[PDB]
Amino acid sequence: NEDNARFLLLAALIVLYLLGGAAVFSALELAHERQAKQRWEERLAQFSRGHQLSRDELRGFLRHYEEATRAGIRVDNVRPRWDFTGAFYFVGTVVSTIGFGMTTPATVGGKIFLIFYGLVGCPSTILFFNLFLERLITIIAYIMKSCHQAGWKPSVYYVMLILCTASILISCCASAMYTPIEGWSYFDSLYFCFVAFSTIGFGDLVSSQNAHYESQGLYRFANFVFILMGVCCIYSLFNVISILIKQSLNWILRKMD
Amino acid sequence: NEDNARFLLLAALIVLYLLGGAAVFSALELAHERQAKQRWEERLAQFSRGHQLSRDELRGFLRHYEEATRAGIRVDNVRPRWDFTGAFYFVGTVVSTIGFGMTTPATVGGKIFLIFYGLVGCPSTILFFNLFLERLITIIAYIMKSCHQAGWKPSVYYVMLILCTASILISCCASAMYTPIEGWSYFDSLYFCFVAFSTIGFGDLVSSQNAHYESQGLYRFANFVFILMGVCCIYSLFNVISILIKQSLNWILRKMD
Ligand SMILES: CCCCC/C=C\C/C=C\CCCCCCCC(=O)O
Ligand SMILES: CCCCC/C=C\C/C=C\CCCCCCCC(=O)O
Ligand SMILES: CCCCCCCCCCCC
Ligand SMILES: CCCCCCCCCCCC
Ligand SMILES: CCCCCCCCCC
Ligand SMILES: CCCCCCCCCC
Ligand SMILES: CCCCCCCCCC
Ligand SMILES: CCCCCCCCCC
Ligand SMILES: CCCCCCCC
Ligand SMILES: CCCCCCCC
Ligand SMILES: CCCCCCCC
Ligand SMILES: CCCCCCCC
Ligand SMILES: CCCCCCCC
Ligand SMILES: CCCCCCCC
Ligand SMILES: CCCCCCCC
Ligand SMILES: CCCCCCCC
Ligand SMILES: CCCCCC
Ligand SMILES: CCCCCC
Ligand SMILES: [K+]
Ligand SMILES: [K+]
Ligand SMILES: [K+]
Ligand SMILES: [K+]
Repeated sequence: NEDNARFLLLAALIVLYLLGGAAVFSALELAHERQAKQRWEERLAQFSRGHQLSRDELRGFLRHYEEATRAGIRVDNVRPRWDFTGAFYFVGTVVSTIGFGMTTPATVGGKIFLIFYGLVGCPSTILFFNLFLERLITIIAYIMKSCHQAGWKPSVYYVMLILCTASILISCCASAMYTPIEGWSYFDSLYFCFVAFSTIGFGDLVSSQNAHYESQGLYRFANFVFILMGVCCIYSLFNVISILIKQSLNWILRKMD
Repeated sequence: NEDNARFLLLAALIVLYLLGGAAVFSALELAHERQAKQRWEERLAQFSRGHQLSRDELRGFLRHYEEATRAGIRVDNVRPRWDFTGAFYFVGTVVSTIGFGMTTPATVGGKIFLIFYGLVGCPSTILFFNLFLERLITIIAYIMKSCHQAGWKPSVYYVMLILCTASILISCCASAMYTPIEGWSYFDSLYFCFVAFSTIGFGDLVSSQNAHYESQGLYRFANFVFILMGVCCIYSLFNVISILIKQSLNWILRKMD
């Protein structure tokens, strides 16, 4: 009966969390949204009036441009899709369950292969992350024992603090490279790092997509390394926080009578 | 030395997997990509000649349209963002790490809150999925014991088969709708189900945004239920497959001496 009670309590807490978050986000974003929509409508009206065009023609043109944009066409000089390097980027985003969406299959045959490829490849990456976490815990224990100088395993709190510090350092080091090379601010770089590392992958900000990219040989390698390390660290941090949340739920159940 | 060897072997296998997958995907998709680009170029040239507009003016108009699209505007009628139910959909996509990208924060203050909200909310959903898997295993053992009529826990193989059957049934039941209600083909519905359930979330196909949606009260509830069950089942299946892959890695290590 304890497991059922814990399950029900967690479900209720998540429901309340979702409701509160929805209210807060709506209150934060509604005015901005409405203002942006009004600005777009004014711009569209001005363009239509200036060049004496018709709305239906503009709707057809925009539908064609929407089709072209899913094909892959952009307005500022993007790198080609479905070359070997682009395919490598795509499969890397697939196996990590990031799913930026900048590149998607469009043919029958590439979607069946997409399904089978993901079905065979995502568990391997999950196992790799688990093995990385185990190795990191072992090396942390060994380092601590050597510094003090088996039974020297660190507690969960210290592992959480170390993972937080590592994540902060990795994010600030990746941002220190993203900000100059891209046209991004430091806060935007940190936001992109958080969105990519947590495997949410909104897709609004994607790096390394500007055709000629200066040196472009070391830059792609550095991007790959940074994303890999960040994803590993954030995965481990989330697992530790989940363990702590389970302990807190147990305490909440015990206190209530 | 066994753990290091297993880590190295898994890394090498994943690297080879990525290379082969990139080569296959590129060979599958390059011709379609080139044909789509040529079609878009021809359409743009025909519009330009049709109405004698200069290229730069069209580039500016398309940049404005991209900015508008980043705020939610589409050529078809779509539901509003951030009212109260769009926010609920957004937070649901956030906590499950799906990240469709149809709705993203655009203000300073909504991005800090996004970071903290995700940091506190993703581990809770991970814990919920783990508890669901434990409860499912327990109930499966109970049903098996009752049918035969503690030590009656099923093997990993049978759990994998049952999870596969449940995933297929849930996908087919969800695809029974989504097909007439949204103009989608059955194969497209199955592809969308796989992409959403695995928490990849490309965002090319997103369900339940067409402004007026007939009943629209029961339909949203059914969509919520279907996505929740599918994500749970696919998460459990991936964990079981990861366990099997680890066993296979141990076997190949033993064979290589
Ligand atoms: C040592 C290998 C271990 C296995 C790696 C596992 C998962 C892959 C992780 C992250 C994907 C990173 C995105 C690819 C970047 C390509 C670089 C570029 O072209 O810009
Ligand atoms: C009751 C158990 C609580 C646990 C829920 C946990 C995570 C939420 C997961 C998936 C929700 C996906 C978003 C679907 C919302 C659609 C609603 C609409 O169409 O408007
Ligand atoms: C620019 C590199 C793209 C091809 C990917 C392979 C090289 C980097 C990773 C190799 C690690 C062994
Ligand atoms: C139409 C759905 C409105 C948004 C909130 C719905 C909450 C109902 C599902 C969970 C109740 C336990
Ligand atoms: C230790 C690596 C971090 C330093 C890289 C800074 C790059 C700044 C110039 C783009
Ligand atoms: C122009 C600088 C871009 C390359 C960054 C070098 C980092 C490589 C070592 C990790
Ligand atoms: C649970 C089985 C019912 C789901 C399919 C309903 C079909 C809906 C479209 C008419
Ligand atoms: C018209 C279809 C509306 C959805 C019916 C399904 C509701 C029960 C699902 C459990
Ligand atoms: C007897 C407890 C039932 C729990 C139902 C939970 C629904 C998600
Ligand atoms: C196009 C050059 C990259 C080829 C990959 C090399 C892997 C060893
Ligand atoms: C010998 C232990 C290997 C751990 C290395 C971790 C690399 C970041
Ligand atoms: C084009 C230079 C490739 C740099 C990556 C090689 C690292 C082993
Ligand atoms: C000597 C142990 C192997 C470390 C190589 C790094 C693996 C990514
Ligand atoms: C628990 C009831 C919540 C109702 C949400 C608002 C309905 C429009
Ligand atoms: C003993 C109650 C378990 C509930 C499982 C519900 C699965 C939908
Ligand atoms: C508008 C009808 C609401 C449907 C939700 C049912 C509550 C369990
Ligand atoms: C936090 C309770 C919900 C209030 C907004 C509908
Ligand atoms: C799988 C070997 C490499 C394929 C050609 C780049
Ligand atoms: K995702
Ligand atoms: K995504
Ligand atoms: K994900
Ligand atoms: K996405």
